Amino acid sequence: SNAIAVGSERSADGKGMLLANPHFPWNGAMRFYQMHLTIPGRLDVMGASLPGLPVVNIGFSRHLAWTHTVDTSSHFTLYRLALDPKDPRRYLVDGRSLPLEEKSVAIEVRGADGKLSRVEHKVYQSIYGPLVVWPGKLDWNRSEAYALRDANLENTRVLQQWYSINQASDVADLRRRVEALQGIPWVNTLAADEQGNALYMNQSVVPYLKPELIPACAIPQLVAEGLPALQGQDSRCAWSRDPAAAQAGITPAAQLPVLLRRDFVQNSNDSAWLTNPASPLQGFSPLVSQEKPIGPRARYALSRLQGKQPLEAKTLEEMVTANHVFSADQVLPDLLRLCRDNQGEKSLARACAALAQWDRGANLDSGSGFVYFQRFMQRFAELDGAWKEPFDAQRPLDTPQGIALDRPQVATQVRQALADAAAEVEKSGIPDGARWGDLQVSTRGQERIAIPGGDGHFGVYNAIQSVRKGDHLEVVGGTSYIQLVTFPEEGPKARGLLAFSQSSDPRSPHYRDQTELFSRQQWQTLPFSDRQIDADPQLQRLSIRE
Amino acid sequence: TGLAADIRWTAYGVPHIRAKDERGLGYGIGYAYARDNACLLAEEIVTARGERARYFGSEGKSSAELDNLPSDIFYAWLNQPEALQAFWQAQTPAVRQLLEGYAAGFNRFLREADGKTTSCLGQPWLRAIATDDLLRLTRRLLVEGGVGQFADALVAAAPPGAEK
Ligand SMILES: O=c1onc2n1-c1cc(Br)ccc1OC2
Repeated sequence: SNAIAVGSERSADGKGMLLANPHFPWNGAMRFYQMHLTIPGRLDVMGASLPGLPVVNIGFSRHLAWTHTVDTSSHFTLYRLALDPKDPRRYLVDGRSLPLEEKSVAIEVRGADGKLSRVEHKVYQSIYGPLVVWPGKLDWNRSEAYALRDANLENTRVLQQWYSINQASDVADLRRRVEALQGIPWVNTLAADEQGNALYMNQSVVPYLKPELIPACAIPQLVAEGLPALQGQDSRCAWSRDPAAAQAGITPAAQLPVLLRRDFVQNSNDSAWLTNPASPLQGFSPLVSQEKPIGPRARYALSRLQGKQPLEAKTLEEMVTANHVFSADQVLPDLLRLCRDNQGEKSLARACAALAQWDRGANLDSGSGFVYFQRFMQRFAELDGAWKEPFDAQRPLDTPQGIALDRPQVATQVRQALADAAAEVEKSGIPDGARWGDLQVSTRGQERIAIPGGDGHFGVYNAIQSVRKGDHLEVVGGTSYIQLVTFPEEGPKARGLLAFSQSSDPRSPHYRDQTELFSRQQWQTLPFSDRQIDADPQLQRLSIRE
Repeated sequence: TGLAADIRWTAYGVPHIRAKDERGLGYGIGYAYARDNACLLAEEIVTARGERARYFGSEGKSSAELDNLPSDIFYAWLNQPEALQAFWQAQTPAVRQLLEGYAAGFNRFLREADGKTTSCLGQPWLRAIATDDLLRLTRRLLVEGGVGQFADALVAAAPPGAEK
């Protein structure tokens, strides 16, 4: 997901502005749906929501727009259990042997013969929660096992939370409402209001452990790789209690990252750290936020947002619709130099041609250079010490950068990676002169629609994840609900689309209408006022009761 | 009863629901949503009820790409009657009303549906929903950043035998 909130000090009109570009599945239980909700006098909010929820999840109201992105905070902890040496179904806490609890569930299974039979399954549970097995990583042997404590299992506040967000007047109100309830499960919240405030909140349900407990309560092997894991044989590694927290064992709101500015805040699924580099967010629990290198999407956005020029709605739109493959900025210049250094190597010919001709985009009419670049980058990712300038904590925006071609071993490995990438691209049955839009599609009935955008891991702000199906890449997730909101005098001006359209049913008039528009990148008015709604030549009305 | 909503649709089938209270507002939402996505919600409710294997057998998967039987075991475990009841008991009056209206609105559409915008008409899994089903979906989403990501792992967790 991406989010940018712009404040009074940077917007072209001196008021708030928000770009909402969440990256979510195109199918299933997390498929966004547009709606506008009004109880005249006390609720008027519009945006999009997930299936089955009678609230707006990402949206706007008269003076406020808000959105969300997936945070890097932990919302659970694994507990490594020390097992009773005499019984692997018992575990030790403070050296005392405790029995695991058993909860059986019974499931009906439809058989080959069309009849039902009953399967019973035992779920083992500790005081922390259920046991989990990842073969070869988190085993359950005679010495140890792993249990999982999920912080959101006790979060009964989630629906009230979004209903409250829906009623929020401005940024300050939104912040009070979220900090009071702490019902948000696993997302950041970014917002802008009419007065020109820009808010970032890393305000979600996060396991709390007092700072002095971490060095001894962490599982050192697992924290390296960023898995939240604690020592489950010591009672002092229970989540810490603090009366200010809305829920027992969670981090109090005052201890979670918040940034309130009048210039800008952004997030692209990295931690709170560089929300705005002028004011780094630091010193939080490792369960909350760490100073890790940022992904190429955030790096791209920061390259567009830094400086002193005013930001226009159009600028934020084009950050999405440009389809720029920002990862290309870091490696393509040097990759092209290596290409020139190997002129007349038959194996590299087609790849170097494609890459030099490439517009560096994931547009419908982008050349096969994108496909070569992708397969190269997958291999480049797994080479050691190949960066000319590796990640530099003191220059987190501009590193890593370039290929260390001056090292002979690197130059050999990079050229080999390019040859390997080219071979793979050429094996697949890509027609001559075929473009990115010829490959990446969304299927609608027996038809296909070309979809612009590319994987977020290549720094395409317009992130689109696709999988191979027959002769094409089928879009499965990414850019979904788009809203771009400004606040001119008459009322909120909202512009956007729902990429995959309102309806998942092929029979619907609204199965592909917005998908056609997304293909052509033609964003539309999101009508909110009675005046806007009434101007719509397609207006239909039905009143229902029972 | 005491359920009423005014729905306007603008271009691209975007609904605008006006009501005097949460019950009516939910009624409008559930109705408009069903019109566009009845089959999707029915499928996801089956998943969140842990009934995929019942309707579709052990081959094949949920829309989250989990095998049907492991997915069912996980959701049966997650959405046990005591967990749903406690969750419900903790809901504010306004939220209870939103959910009550949603279910009634969705079910109204189902009663009237002739297949115009519903491809799964007649399937045994396309059924009237209850507020508990909406709680099943909510809790399924609640754990998406936690134990939800360990669904397969939870199902696989079994004690050691005699091995060396
Ligand atoms: O709006 C609601 O209501 N329940 C949930 N929920 C959520 C929305 C989004 Br977007 C992400 C996570 C959510 O947690 C479950």
